[PDB]
Amino acid sequence: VDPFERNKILGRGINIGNALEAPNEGDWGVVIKDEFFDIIKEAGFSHVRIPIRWSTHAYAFPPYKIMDRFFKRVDEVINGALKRGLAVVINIHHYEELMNDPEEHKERFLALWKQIADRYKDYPETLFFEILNEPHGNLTPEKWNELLEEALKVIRSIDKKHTIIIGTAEWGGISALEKLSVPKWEKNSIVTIHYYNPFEFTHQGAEWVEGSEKWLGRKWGSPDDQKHLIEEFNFIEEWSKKNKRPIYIGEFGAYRKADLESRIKWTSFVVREMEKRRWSWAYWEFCSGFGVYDTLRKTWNKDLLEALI
Ligand code: NI
Ligand code: NI
Ligand code: NI
Ligand code: NI
Ligand code: NI
Repeated sequence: VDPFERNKILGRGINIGNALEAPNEGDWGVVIKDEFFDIIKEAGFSHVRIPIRWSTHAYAFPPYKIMDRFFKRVDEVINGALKRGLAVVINIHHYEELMNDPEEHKERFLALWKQIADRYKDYPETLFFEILNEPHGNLTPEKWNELLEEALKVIRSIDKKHTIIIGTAEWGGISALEKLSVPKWEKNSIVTIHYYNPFEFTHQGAEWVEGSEKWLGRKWGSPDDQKHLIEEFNFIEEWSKKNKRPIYIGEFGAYRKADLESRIKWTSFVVREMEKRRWSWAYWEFCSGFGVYDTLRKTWNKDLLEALI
């Protein structure tokens, strides 16, 4: 299998967030309606990324069994998307104890991946396995290198067909990319990066971010703006060429509080620069605080959808 061809198949996408990665689906404002897949496919997207919180739906002690009821729900989400001809990225996302206590939670994490790989091993090749969303905290770059290799071994003992998606430590951005090590023996993986630069721009006024109001009225689109973003993407590209790993920008987006123009400029510029590099990508996110589709009103944000598609 050619991971670069798989990365093309992945192509352009959107996160369905604040859904299955909450403690329970619906706790953070989104429930994944089957209808979403028609809406997303009709808009021109190639895939969906489904953040999933397995840790709150599995037993705490060995054999760490994932609940039947939750597996059936995930089946339903995956198959709903596949049915529209969309590719699907599933992950483990918000395993909070793992980030803080990797030494204890490694065993449970790997048992989760054994179960997941086993259940979906015969699913279409348009399903992608993303090991872990944004490794951070006590799960350092070195420890992530250790964990991801063990995850690869566990998954590969079960499934050698599906493409695996591997993120970076220190919250999944470009800072820890140079530290990232993918075993040479693994030949069907895509590296994922989450891009929100400039952070002060994209997160201006972000309520969950400390002192973010200091950045309100921040604009983007200037020409140093463009030089810098191009430079940061050149770094990613270079690493990609040197290591021969395809790239997936699994998350990117600018908060609402950002002005709609600069928002448009930033979004359309990021998109065009990613597509120059043949990178797959997923906008964060479908319908929440960074949402481009209002689910109550059933309307797309036309300006932003145009920037994306
Ligand atoms: Ni349950
Ligand atoms: Ni060391
Ligand atoms: Ni963020
Ligand atoms: Ni500042
Ligand atoms: Ni307009």
